[PDB]
Amino acid sequence: HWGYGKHNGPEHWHKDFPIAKGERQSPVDIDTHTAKYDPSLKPLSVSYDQATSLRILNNGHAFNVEFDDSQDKAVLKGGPLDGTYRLIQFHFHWGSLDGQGSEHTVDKKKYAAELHLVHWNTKYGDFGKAVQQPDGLAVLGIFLKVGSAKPGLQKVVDVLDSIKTKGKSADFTNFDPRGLLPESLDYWTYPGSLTTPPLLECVTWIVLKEPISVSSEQVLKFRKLNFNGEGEPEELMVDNWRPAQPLKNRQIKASFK
Ligand SMILES: NS(=O)(=O)c1ccc2o/c(=N/O)[nH]c2c1
Ligand SMILES: NS(=O)(=O)c1ccc2o/c(=N\O)[nH]c2c1
Ligand SMILES: [Zn+2]
Repeated sequence: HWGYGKHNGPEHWHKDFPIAKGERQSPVDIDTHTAKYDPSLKPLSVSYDQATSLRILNNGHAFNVEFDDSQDKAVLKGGPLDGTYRLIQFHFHWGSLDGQGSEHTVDKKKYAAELHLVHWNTKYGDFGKAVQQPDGLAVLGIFLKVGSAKPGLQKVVDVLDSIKTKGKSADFTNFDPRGLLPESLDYWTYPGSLTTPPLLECVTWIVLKEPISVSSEQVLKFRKLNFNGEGEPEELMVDNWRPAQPLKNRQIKASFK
């Protein structure tokens, strides 16, 4: 149903998901001069050493690398967060051209892609309950710029041939998501939403200041994926990003000055 085309894209989503016009929608433009440094924000705690990746799935909108979230194996804590959030999956949003693709923007600048490491608050028991709560999710967002290759990403790139079309999945064990992080964990944070339907307003967004660099060949391989299923007309999976939404009554906070 919904997607990213002329006839089903972000400007249409509000007709089935009226919260698309809500008070805390994501993504947003991060105006760096307007964000407020909050010296009481704690450093992020990323504990991924016990992460257990399971599978990679083309869901028709992006690809998801899924993790075992039945125990506290890969968790995000600290920063603006209270409690413990478990990593359930990561995915990306990217463009058809290197000058677009990210969901968040920084002083209106678009990056080539954006990584979302999705975590849910363990006090709610399961991801489906968590998305119903204003503090249910924490998504760690990391920008990708085109330049040198990111070695930690290559294993992802290399399996994409096996999940070209919607509904395909492949075993994807022993992937270490720590290899996708930049050096610095300086971040901006604001309350927001899922950036795809159902657009639920359940996300504490934590967007890293420092982008990672990926090579032109790496992002080109993202762009060879397909939104369609096998045996349907080929539509390249590109430009699967929602544009920046109004900030409304929200202040973006920075962990760094
Ligand atoms: N984007 S949305 O509100 O879920 C949307 C927009 C246009 C649509 O056309 C449809 N017939 O296949 N479904 C649909 C959903
Ligand atoms: N793109 S996003 O805001 O990180 C995100 C994260 C988890 C999600 O689950 C979804 N369907 O149940 N959509 C979705 C978007
Ligand atoms: Zn996302």
